[PDB]
Amino acid sequence: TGEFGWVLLDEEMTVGEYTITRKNLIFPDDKTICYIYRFSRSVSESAETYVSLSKFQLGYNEMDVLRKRPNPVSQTIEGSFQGLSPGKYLLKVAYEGDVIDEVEFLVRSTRTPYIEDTSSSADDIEK
Ligand code: NA
Ligand code: NA
Repeated sequence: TGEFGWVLLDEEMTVGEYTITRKNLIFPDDKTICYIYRFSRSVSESAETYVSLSKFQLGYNEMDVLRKRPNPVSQTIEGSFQGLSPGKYLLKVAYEGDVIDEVEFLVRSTRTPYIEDTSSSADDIEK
């Protein structure tokens, strides 16, 4: 299994700067969300690699896909998302035709914290 890592950037990069995790990802809407993906196997710079991002509405809907060129030494791809609207997102990684990994994250308006155990999309703060 591969690994996702993240760093938040103020508009106003090295592998060690990223925080490696795929759980409880909650990002603000005023920082650029930068990710790295480290493949569990070795990869070729010429192999067809894509990411897609989907936004949750009535279930996830694909926003678009983007061709990525792997770094074959670090075995990574990297990207970033500027200006996503608040919501729930699904990032998928495809290699040579197959989806090989995916991860969810939330984007929230910078106003009132998200309580991990009690928050829901249908409460006064999130809605
Ligand atoms: Na749908
Ligand atoms: Na982008």
